[PDB]
Amino acid sequence: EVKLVESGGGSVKPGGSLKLSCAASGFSFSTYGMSWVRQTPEKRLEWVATISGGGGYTYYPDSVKGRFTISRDNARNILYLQMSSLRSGDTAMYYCARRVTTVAEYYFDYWGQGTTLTVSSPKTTPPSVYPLAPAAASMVTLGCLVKGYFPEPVTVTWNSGSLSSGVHTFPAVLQSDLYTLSSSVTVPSSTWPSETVTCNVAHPASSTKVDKKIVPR
Amino acid sequence: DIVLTQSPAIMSASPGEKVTMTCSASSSVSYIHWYQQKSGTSPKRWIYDTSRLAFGVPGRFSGSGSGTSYSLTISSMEAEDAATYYCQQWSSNYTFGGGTNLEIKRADAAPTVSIFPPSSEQLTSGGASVVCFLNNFYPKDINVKWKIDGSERQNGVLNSWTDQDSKDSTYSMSSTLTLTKDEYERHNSYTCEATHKTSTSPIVKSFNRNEC
Amino acid sequence: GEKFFLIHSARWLTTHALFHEVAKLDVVKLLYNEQFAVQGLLRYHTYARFGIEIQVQINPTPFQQGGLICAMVPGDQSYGSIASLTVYPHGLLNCNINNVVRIKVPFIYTRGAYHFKDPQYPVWELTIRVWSELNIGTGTSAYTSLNVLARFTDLELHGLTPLST
Amino acid sequence: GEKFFLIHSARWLTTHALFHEVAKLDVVKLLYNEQFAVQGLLRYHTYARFGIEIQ
Amino acid sequence: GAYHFKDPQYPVWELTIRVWSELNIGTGTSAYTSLNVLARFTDLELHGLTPLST
Amino acid sequence: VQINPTPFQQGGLICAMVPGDQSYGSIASLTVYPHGLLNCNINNVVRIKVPFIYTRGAYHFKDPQYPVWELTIRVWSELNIGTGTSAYTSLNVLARFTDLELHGLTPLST
Amino acid sequence: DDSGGFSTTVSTEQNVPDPQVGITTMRMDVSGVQAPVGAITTIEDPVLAKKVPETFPELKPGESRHTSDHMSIYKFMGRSHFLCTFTFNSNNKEYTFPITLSSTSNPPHGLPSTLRWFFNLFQLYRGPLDLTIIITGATDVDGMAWFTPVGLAVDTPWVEKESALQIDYKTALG
Amino acid sequence: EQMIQSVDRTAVTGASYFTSVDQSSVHTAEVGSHQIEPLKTSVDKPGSKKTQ
Amino acid sequence: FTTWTSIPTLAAQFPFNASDSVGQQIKVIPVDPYFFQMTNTNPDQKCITALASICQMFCFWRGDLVFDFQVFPTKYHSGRLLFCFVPGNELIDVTGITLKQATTAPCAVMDIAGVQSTLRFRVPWISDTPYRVNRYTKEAHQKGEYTAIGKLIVYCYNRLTSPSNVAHHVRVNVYLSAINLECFAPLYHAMDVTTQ
Amino acid sequence: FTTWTSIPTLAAQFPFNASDSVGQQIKVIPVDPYFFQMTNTNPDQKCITALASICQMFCFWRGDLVFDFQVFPTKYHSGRLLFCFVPGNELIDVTGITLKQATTAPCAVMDIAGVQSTLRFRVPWISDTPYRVNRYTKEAHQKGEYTAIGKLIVYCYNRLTSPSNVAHHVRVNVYLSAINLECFAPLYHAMDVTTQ
Amino acid sequence: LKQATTAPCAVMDIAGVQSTLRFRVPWISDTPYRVNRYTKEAHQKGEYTAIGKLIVYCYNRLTSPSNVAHHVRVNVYLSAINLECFAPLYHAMDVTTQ
Repeated sequence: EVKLVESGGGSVKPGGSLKLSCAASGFSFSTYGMSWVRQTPEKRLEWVATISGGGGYTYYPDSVKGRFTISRDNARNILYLQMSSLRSGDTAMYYCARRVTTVAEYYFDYWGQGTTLTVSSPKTTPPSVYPLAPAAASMVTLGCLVKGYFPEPVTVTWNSGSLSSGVHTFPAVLQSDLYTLSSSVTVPSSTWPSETVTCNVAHPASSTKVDKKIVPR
Repeated sequence: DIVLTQSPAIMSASPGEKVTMTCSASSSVSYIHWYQQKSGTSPKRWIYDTSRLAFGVPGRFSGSGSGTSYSLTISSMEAEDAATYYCQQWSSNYTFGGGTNLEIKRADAAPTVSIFPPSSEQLTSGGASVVCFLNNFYPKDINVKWKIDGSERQNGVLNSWTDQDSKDSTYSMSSTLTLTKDEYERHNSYTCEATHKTSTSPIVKSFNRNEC
Repeated sequence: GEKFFLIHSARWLTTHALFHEVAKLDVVKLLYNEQFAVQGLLRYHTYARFGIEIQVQINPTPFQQGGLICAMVPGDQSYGSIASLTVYPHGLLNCNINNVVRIKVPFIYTRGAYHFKDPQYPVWELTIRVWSELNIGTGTSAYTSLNVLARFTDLELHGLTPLST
Repeated sequence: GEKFFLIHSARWLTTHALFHEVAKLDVVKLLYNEQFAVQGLLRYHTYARFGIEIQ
Repeated sequence: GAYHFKDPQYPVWELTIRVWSELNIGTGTSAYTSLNVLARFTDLELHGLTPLST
Repeated sequence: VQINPTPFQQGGLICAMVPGDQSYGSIASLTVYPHGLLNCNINNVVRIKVPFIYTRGAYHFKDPQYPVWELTIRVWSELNIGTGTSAYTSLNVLARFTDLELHGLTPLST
Repeated sequence: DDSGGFSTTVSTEQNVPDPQVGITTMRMDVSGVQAPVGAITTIEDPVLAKKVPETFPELKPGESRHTSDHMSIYKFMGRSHFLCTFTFNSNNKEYTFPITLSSTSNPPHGLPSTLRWFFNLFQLYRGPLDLTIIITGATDVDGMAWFTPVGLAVDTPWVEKESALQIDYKTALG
Repeated sequence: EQMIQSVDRTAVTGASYFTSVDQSSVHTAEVGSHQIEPLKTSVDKPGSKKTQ
Repeated sequence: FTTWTSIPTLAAQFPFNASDSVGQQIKVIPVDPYFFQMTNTNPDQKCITALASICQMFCFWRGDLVFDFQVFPTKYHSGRLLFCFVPGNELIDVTGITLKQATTAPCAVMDIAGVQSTLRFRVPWISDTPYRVNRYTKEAHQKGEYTAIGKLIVYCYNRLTSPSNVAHHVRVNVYLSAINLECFAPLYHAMDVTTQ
Repeated sequence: FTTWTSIPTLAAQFPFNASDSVGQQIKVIPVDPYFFQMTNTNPDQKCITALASICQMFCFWRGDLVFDFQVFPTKYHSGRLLFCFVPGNELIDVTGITLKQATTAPCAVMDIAGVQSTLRFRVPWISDTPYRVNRYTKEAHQKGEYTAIGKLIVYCYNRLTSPSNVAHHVRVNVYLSAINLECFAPLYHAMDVTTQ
Repeated sequence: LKQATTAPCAVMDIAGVQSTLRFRVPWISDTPYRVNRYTKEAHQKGEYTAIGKLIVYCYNRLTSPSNVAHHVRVNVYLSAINLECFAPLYHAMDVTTQ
């Protein structure tokens, strides 16, 4: 089965450089041109590169033209996307995709999971973890507030996730160059506060893990 | 410098009805490919060439159009289709469509409100964040305001949207109002209400500062 | 120039109704194009005339069933009723027996010879219709491919000229 | 293909000295080119051989 | 065996032209003069149709 | 050599008559030897005929030097099946001598 | 084959015009007690299409009585057909109409009735035609009718008006 | 019209007292033939019913 | 005109169901050059045969007809249809004939499966009169004036058997065309679609 | 040696999937006597053709090749492959040719089903030069010195259709052998497996 | 200049004992004839008169000693052969200018 694995990447300050690698499997690699494609946070997509079957020819769109490098070793069935002189408009999700052929045109088939390039220069920041508690009816709504973390991946897990079914994860908005999300758990009155309700905040980038038990006031 | 448009940006449809979306071009284009992206998943093989199909797809989908005009067409809507649909051209400078959100339609549902005063430990941090949750509601579009001491303030408000739930087909909206400490202590009653096509009169939830 | 070229292809499904046109194609306008090396010959010539020969192919799995109809109509169907297409040169793709047809037409057109830069109107429109709808079993592939071929015959040319560029 | 083609031209002056090369030209590399309709023939063929005649 | 366009080994026919006896002019005469060149193939033979040129 | 693939099955087999052994002779080339190709599609049967080939005058049973004709059979294209079809199929083999000549009567076999 | 056609299988023809004559005649019995083999056949490869249809016993179908033969195109189209008609409200004005095979053109402006139905049967046409016209009503009225070839300077179709053309430029046209 | 060669579906073999009837069938593959290698291994009358 | 007249064209297309019953009457054909029931929707236009387009210009006609029937089965469907011709007028009521009492009249048998996808069939000319009128212009029903020399019926000769995994029913087209045709007495009549 | 050289042998075996896409490039063949990608595991040994074993002893060769392709379908699978030859060197990049732009070059069509399980195919000798070197000894890539007169590609001409109850994909073997071969300039080179 | 020469062409030398170049444009058309359009005023697609333009390039510069006229006029004669025509009419042809 086609398997595409993107590697490398993270937060990089403007002017820094990076190289990315896609691992391929399950198909003869040399026989298929390969490409990288960017995904902006807006769920908008853009086409950054392609390299042909052998070393062959390389194709660039205008915007990144000259700033990026694409390369191949078919011996390992692995790619290299070499970037340099990055700037902030480059932060996005990047994917590798095998380019194949139809009657008149080119078409993408399998896409890997992709890694995340972030061009910006604050420091790696842990989030502040605050409980959410009421000051009324048979069912209880609670929450945890994750505020002020720059590195974007975080994890909210309620009581080790047993309650996830009533847990609506709210996406993170950015302001003050630090990210703000929210996660709420809904519980009947019999469980809370009769039993322990604690969200697990996990911010792998700063490797910070904060447990805040939610008790009423 | 050759660009596509997709006429509906967002469209909701109920199970058992016909669906239409249209990628249009800034010039003439021979063929257009379509891609499908589901939450947290890389987009996938969907419809290539013009009306040809990918293997995995069910057979109730169609497409047509020519020249500058092209349209993707769904015979009978079913729940498993909710995604974004991107178009493409291979003409010259490779380019994608802005996406069209396909959404399931359901009977409406009025919001379940929860407002939480800030955490004490946040106050000892010298600031406050007033938080209001609208959970399990439909439709998604809604208008909310923050009432404080009878007045209304639009600053410092943050709003988060989830994707439609997989089961109840609702939304859950985040609203957070973050002051400084004193500006928090400058007031008494904190109030969030919301205008929803379902409930005529707003749904108001509030609390007193001098309380507790 | 005399050789074959893959031209156009489309898949054929069940949901097509009676006489739902699967294929409306043009012979000429598609050949002239960047994608071929036969392109070379024409692109330097103003006037050409020729005969046409067509291949059409499908591969119904014998458990499927249905039939298709290939008609070579100069000009257009216009208001000519569907029913009679068999009048034109034609063959009948039939899941049962023939998987292939071959049609051959010589030149028919109202002027001396065709002209590429400013075609009056397409010489040979190639129409294809759903003659008997595709009905399928359960689990069988509900689709099947269709392909088309062409080549010129007695191709004659006139009028070399750069102006194509 | 058999027809003539204008290929290259240059003006010739006085200031040229003895054996100052006015023209260093290539037959082939110039013919193959976008500017002709003879271009068509080659561009679809890998191998060719031929005689040449020059005016 | 025969020339190959996409990857020519080396140019078959170089066409050289030299100044054999320098141009000496009068006064007021045009001090320049044009030069032109023509070519055509003969017994042209071909092999090996292929799209890869594109 | 005989089999009976049901036409819904598919695959192919290869019958090679190799004197001595394959030894290190690469698999790929077996078709060099006399052979036929069992093919689920068309032929269900093959017939191979070899005359005598061996390094000595004639074979000797009580003390065979080494087996004259090894008969090898390989999986040429694997058997892929539908669902519910029998996933197996039989294979059988036959032989007969030709121009059989004998020498040297003797009880010592007993 | 100079034209290069390679093939194993026979190449043949289809739809040869005027295979038979309209009138019924002898240009014996037909078929029976011998074999009705052509009954079952496949309809694709024109060979088997070009077999003669045969089903039951038959008798040679006698003779037409009359010689006048209506299925030859000419003898048919000899009979004229309506074309177009119109009037005049005025003196010293001109009306023009095109003669156009356009099937898209829909009457009152275009070919009506039979002719419309007629010329869509076949792609190409050429040769002379016979125009007739017929007049009605007031007498001692004079007219001139000139014929203008395609594309030369001509005043609008389907219009009753006075022309700008030189009387010369008219009459010399015949 | 030169017809392409027809695969033989049905053919019959046999030997001694034995018989087969085969639908997979095809032609038989010989190599070489009966031989007499003139330097004789053992010059007795070859064995047979007469012999034994 | 012999050309248009001699080339088979589509006429009517009827379904045939596995659920169909033995001895049933599947479809009934008034036999004229003038019958076409087929139609299309978008674009708005209505089928008409080659043949139907010619005789609709003429007042009279006589000659053989050719019904070529073409079936599109699998190999693995099997069954037999039947063709039973019934001379008469066009308005005679045939609906009350059993399967038996039909076969008495001239008939033909056909097998669905095979390498034979087409049955040529030829209705010999049977009439009291040397011709037939084109009535359709004259509106009401005038006794004795007839167009179709008789109805044609397609019975279901066997049920339709087939394994479980393939399509359950088989459509069949009905081609149409003539030979030894003769006609005369031209006119202009737009023939509107015969429906039913 | 004509014997070993004239007898078809196995070369490479590629799968063909129902999920395959029209106009896709399934597999690519550098065309030489020297190509074998096949291999086995236990016992440890590596495929090599007849042919590949002979020319790997020689510095040069020229002549036709014979690709006999043999497919092992059911009767009830159906589809068409395609063979499109592309003269050139071995290193020319063909990966960017569509389905169309391929067919321009010489090609052959083939049908999966039938009573025909084998397609004989013969690549006429096409070269600038009267021969081709065996390069593989000399390691790095020296411009102009070529082995394979060009790549060969197998497209997927149609999708692969089939009822539900049978195997979903069809393997195909690629035989190999030559005729009118000529070679010279012997040497000893162990040819290690060409992989990809 | 190049892309012109591809089409049929002729060369000519100014000096000589040859003061005239006969030249003959073989009839090249899609159609057996050409209309006289000029009466019908506006531009109707497809209806054509001139089977094509003819162009005179300057193949070399014009060299000459100092004391003689600096530029050379050339007349263009015109006439036809194997002509055929029909369908008379009266049209005053006003001067084509440019």
